Amino acid sequence: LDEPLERTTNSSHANGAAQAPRSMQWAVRN
Amino acid sequence: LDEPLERTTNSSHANGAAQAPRSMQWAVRN
Amino acid sequence: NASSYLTSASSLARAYSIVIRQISDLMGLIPKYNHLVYSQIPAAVKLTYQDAVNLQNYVEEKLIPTWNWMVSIMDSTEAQLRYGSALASAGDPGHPNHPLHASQNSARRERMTAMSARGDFLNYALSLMRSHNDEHSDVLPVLDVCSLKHVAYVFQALIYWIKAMNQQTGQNHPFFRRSDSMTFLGCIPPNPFEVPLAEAIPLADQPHLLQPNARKEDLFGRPSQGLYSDRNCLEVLPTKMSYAANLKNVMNMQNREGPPLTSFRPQCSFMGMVISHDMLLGRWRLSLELFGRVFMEDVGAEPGSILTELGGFEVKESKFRREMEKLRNQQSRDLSLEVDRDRDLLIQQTMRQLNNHFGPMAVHRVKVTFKDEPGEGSGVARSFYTAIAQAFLSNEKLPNLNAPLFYQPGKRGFYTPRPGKNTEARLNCFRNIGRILGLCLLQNELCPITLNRHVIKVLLGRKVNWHDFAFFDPVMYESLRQLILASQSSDADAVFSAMDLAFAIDLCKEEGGGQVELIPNGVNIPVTPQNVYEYVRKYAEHRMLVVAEQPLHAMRKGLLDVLPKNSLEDLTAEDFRLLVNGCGEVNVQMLISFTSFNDESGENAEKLLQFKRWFWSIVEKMSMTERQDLVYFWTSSPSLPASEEGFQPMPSITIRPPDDQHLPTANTCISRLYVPLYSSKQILKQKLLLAIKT
Amino acid sequence: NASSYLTSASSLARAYSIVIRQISDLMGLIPKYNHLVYSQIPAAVKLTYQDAVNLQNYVEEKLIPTWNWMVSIMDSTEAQLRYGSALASAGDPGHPNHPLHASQNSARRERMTAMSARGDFLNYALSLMRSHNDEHSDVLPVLDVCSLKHVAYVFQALIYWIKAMNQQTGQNHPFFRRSDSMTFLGCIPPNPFEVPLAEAIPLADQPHLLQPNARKEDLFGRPSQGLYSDRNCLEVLPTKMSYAANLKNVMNMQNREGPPLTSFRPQCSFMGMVISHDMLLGRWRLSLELFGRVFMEDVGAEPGSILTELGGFEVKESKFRREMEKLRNQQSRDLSLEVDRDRDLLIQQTMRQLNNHFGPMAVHRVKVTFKDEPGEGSGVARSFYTAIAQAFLSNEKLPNLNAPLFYQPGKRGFYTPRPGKNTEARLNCFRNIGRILGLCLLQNELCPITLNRHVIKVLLGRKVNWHDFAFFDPVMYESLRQLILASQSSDADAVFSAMDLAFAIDLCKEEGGGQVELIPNGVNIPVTPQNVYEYVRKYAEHRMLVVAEQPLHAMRKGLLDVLPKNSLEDLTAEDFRLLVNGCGEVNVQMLISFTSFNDESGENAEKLLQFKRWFWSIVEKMSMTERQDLVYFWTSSPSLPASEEGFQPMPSITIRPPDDQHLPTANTCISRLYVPLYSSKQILKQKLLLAIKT
Amino acid sequence: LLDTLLGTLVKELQNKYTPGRREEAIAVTMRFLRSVARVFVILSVEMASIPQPIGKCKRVFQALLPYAVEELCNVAESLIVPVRMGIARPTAPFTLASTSIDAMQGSEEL
Amino acid sequence: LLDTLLGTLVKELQNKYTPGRREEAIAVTMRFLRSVARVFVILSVEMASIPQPIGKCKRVFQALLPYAVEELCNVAESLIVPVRMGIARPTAPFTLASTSIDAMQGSEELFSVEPLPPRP
Repeated sequence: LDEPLERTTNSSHANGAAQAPRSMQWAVRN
Repeated sequence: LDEPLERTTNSSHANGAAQAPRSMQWAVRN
Repeated sequence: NASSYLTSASSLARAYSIVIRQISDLMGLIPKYNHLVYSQIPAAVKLTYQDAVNLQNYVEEKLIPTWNWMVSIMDSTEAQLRYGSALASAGDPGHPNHPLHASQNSARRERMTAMSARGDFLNYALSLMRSHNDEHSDVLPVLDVCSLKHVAYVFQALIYWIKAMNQQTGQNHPFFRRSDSMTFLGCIPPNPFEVPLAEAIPLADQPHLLQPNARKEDLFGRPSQGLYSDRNCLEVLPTKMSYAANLKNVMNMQNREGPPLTSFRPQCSFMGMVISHDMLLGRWRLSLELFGRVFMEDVGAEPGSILTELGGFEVKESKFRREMEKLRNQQSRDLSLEVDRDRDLLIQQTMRQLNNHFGPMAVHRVKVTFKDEPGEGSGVARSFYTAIAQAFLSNEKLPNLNAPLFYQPGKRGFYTPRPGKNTEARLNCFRNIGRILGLCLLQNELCPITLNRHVIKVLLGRKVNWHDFAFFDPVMYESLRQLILASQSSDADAVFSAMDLAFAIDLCKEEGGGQVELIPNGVNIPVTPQNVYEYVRKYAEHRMLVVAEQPLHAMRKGLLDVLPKNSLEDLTAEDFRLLVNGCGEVNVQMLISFTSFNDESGENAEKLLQFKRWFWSIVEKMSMTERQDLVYFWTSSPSLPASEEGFQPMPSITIRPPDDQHLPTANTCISRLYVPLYSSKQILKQKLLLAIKT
Repeated sequence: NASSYLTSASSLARAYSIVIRQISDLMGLIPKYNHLVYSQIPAAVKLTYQDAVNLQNYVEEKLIPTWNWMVSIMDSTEAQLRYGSALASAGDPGHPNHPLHASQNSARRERMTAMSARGDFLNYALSLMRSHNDEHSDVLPVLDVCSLKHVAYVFQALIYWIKAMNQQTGQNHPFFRRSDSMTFLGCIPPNPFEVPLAEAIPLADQPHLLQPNARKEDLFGRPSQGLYSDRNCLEVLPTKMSYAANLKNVMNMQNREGPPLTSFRPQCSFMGMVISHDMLLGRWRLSLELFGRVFMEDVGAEPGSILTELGGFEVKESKFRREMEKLRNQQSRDLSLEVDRDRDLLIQQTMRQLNNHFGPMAVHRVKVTFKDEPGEGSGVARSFYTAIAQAFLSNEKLPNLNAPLFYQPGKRGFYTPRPGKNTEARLNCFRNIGRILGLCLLQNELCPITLNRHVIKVLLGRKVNWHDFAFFDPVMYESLRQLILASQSSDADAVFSAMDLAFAIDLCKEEGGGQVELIPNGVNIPVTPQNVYEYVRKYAEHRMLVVAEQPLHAMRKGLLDVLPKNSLEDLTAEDFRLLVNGCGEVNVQMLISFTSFNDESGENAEKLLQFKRWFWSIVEKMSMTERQDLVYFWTSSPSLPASEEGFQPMPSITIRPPDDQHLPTANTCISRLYVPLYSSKQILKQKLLLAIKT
Repeated sequence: LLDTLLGTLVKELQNKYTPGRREEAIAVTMRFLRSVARVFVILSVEMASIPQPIGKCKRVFQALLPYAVEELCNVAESLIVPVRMGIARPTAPFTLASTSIDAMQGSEEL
Repeated sequence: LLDTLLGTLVKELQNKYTPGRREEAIAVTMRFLRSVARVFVILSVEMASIPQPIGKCKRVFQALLPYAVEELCNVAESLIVPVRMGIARPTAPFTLASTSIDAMQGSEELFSVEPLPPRP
């Protein structure tokens, strides 16, 4: 589908937008 | 040295800083 | 590694925050100037009382426009976030324009490519023009909070300065008031009597809502703020999305020998009124929550950060885990244990060996050996932990040296101690249970024994209130809430002279006998028109604190025998539950994110991509008891840790060359599972269900 | 193809400029409302006189803070640029910290890698703190004007609105005033009498300064502005670099039936005074020059752009070249010519064939054929052009059908016509010269015949002034300037009664005879105390316009026989010189940037890299006569075009497999030179000097 | 239809007979001019450097000049706020429209 | 040497005997505090999340508090101007300093420079 099936080893290069909650996810990008 | 010895075919991807005059060249980047 | 505007803006804002912190530290030394500065340094100037007032007026004059800028931006951002939260609960979740849709995830949009650049700017401009005249109904606003990093530094600096200046019975009884673990700063808590349990404490009604990424708002109720109508800007709720309108309101509400140096006390006054940081924190709660979620790695690393002080689960669990690792590696004293796979001899050998070992502790490692069984890995300790947990939680009898130790007060899956005419054996058993939980917390493992919230709060040293009774027995909590609500009716004594309750209670079989009084003089004092709050609080503290005081004291002393009084500080019941018991139920998403999928078969059936999908569909289509038996086949534990740092070996599924002859094998000490590649999905499902039962 | 702050800022500023242009177009229709709107549309509202004043007050109220923002930013940028220009002329050019150093080039810093990121931000912050209290001496300021694109759109919109509102004798004689080709808008021109020629018109003293990238300031003198001391912000020269200080000055100087609709005339008033766009253009001249240099491709493409109206050489030459291409491809009538390599029969056949061909033109192509010589390429026309140029410029005699046509008035390399008792043959020769220049301009070629500035200004249709006499004869220009300066002395008649000059002049041999009077009644009127300006202007217009009126009229008519009166509009003498005669001298940098270096030998001596360096060192170490002979060996022309668009075939050097036996070969019609690879640098130099002489 | 709508708006704006009609028509005109200004801004940003819808918007602005000037001032003020305060949301660059059908295609989806 | 300089500055600041001494000492104190504030800002930006030079700067600020507060307000105001007006010059990201020797190495190249010499 779209969900990855294994760990990506976190890939570095993070901006913190993935740590946003599910309710406030439309207000962040990347 | 540092000056290229032939045409670079202009390479696209221009920001206009190369068109600045010699007197005002320290005030622009890229 | 390229030039950007936002990096320079964030760096300049960080420099500004550094200088503002230095200014605050300089202004904080004025009332103790002659003791700290004019007693040690050979060179200092003379400071008078009027010069401090002139300095305060100068600093309050020179921090006006950045304050207006920050307040306008934060007000517009909070208005946009609150309108998004309001539109989320009034729209159709199946529509793609809903905020709680799978299409709104930023990571899901990037993975779906494997819209146009003009359309994004056109939508941003159309949201900009509609927000000017309050014409933005049924449209989700367009904003990026992750590009607002330079605002957060200035906000943190100004909150630092405000906080530095600020710090330099019947119904109104402290039993019906929530503690700091259930309130919000600057917000009005909900009414404990006029609100039912389904929308006041939803964690008590649904215990499965506890997640490591779960918010505080959907676990303990919706807070409210009493700010409406008042001419100042800080007394009005921000409802307008426009930056220009909010800036207009901020400016319009803006321009609407003597005493000794010890008596100088500054007061915060920006806009003609006294300003406390609690109402500023409560005014922008959603923006502060999102700022703590996305800006902890750099903005939260500043000294005196308000994001670290308002941190959630991930801030505290990392500090606790690194302190546990440091205290574990500080000493080098090992502990050894020999047990056998049964109940009675297992618990007898456990009590004997745990009494013989320090009959604070400095245990470095714990080694467990099963009698007449091989194995010396780290998973043997986890198997011992789940074995002693299911042995203590089982209900058969007391294996010599008589009542069972634990019982359920009315909620499934949670336990409270049973006193049962406490002798020296039961107290030593509870001290051993507390020491077992202490070593489990020290060794970074999971002990599958679940206690109620008040039982955890006794161990941590927190005051038990009326809201903790909802985690003990919810139905009679609701019945007593309706009794309080009917006790203030207009008929008064008409409902009071109907049942004629007394101040004595009939206890259940597990709690003891029956017909036990609450107050002195016993049954001869009935319920008066005004005694009902006293009756409720005496009943609650009798059933939660009086009956099982000695087992709770024994477990507290057992927990304190291993752990000091410097790690349970600033801990809560919920992160104690998440650190010891894990997440509870087993989900698919975290188990997907924990696996590694080592490949060693060398077979190329469409570059795999179908066996893994069939495997995860088998896991997702599996009952929870079989899921717990599955996780017991991975790492010999029935529960998962809360985060990736609870796994000292990483989980690993490793494929094998195809051979339809044997069940998949388990290596517990390295958390590895070797599985042979199969052909049919039904064959894989049958083999998995046969392998997990063992 | 990535998200950036500056792209969104520029797009929002472009949208704002569009709306401001629409507002300006709506406000411009008020005095003619009842004729243009309330006579055609069936639905319109009624507009009164007071409503227009209320609208003007509303718009002037609602464009204050963006005006303050733009004016503060432009003032700080102009102050930084002017301090950089002041420090450039007072420091050592050999130091690496000098502005006119090779290390300050942005392209040279990137090529040198094949400083750190912390040091750049630290230097930017240190320049930021030093600029606050005017503590920035002997340090070049740190700024990037290329990141200020969103300011330029707002500036362009506000100048558009100001310009739309604004548009809706002795010493004070119009002969000593400069034209629009030598002045600056909003700036005071230099004094033509008290300033010597070395620092007033440096192009007249040094004619080699004319370059396609040369500025206007170092060709025609330094302008001055009379703005100092006056309480308004627009009457004070901007000298402070700080944005906060400039914003403070802007705000402090800020808050320091009736008539018919036809009589409504708006006036620009932002800051309590009338505002003209000329002084706003003169206030920020360096910033506008740099904005036109770096922001023409996107910001200059807007309708009604002030950067396109203030465009330099590259803006006008592109428009002229595309109009020439369109008018050339409009028609399909060809021209053929047969000539022979000599002087007398060449000029006779040229006159006969050019008279026979249209004895406006619609020439599509020009084909030239040499008698008893092969060749039909495009370089034959260039060889014919340089041959007819050197035939007309040579001084032997007049080849029948007697004086030579051109002569030098005192500056080497520039020519003016000689009348010489003009018959019908000389006038037809000058008409043919004008038609030859017209076809050379039409066919995108270079004719190496050089005229003086006033000769070009007669053809373009421009008024000749006193400053054009410095391009005619500089030494007696200086002598007459000292005569004007001594004519206003305190002794007055003491120096006047020393030589006793009259109103008659002795002409030279080329101009004619001698003893010719200027005014009526002849020699009997000597120099009075006050007649000297009249004597100077009559002498100047006699020697520049009276003697050679008929040849200039003949050349103007010859130029107008081919070219219409719609292409010489908005042309200047200098871009006419750059379009017809090229750059003049031959430089190495443009010749390096024009070459291609096709490789076909297949030999790998250190991946070449040494033969090319030796070749360019040979070219750089070569005398200019040999350079002109070299360029005559490339494309059969002694001069280079001003830009890359003047080459319809691109220049090409093509290497050959090594053979030390033959001279390099030339293909003129495709601008290619086939050179064999050699071993020694001295061998290459000797072969090149032997090949160029032919 | 555009002149019919404009004639109805002007006729109700020039109605000094019944009470409350003039301010009601003024507010209706403000809302309609806000919508027209938003459509005109989107179309003018999407085009490059006159088309028929821009001419229709210009005709609407010319027929209602003293209110369209104020509403365009408000629209520009709203567009220029996020640039001056330094809080603009980052976006990707895009190319302009040489023709008019692609601008209509892009404004259809908005 | 730091206490010697501070003692000289305080002694000349408390001199109500000769005319014109107090404002002259005030202006000298403003210029010295501006230089100290610039050095402190550069050192504090270069460090990560007390070192000896930052402690010396804090001692200088504490010995001259009512003027250092005003000059630090001016320094912060100058630092915060380009962020609020949206005209910040873009720069590349850089890593912070875990130790103190690398911060001294980076601040050596910024302050130990020479002015532009005049034209010969």
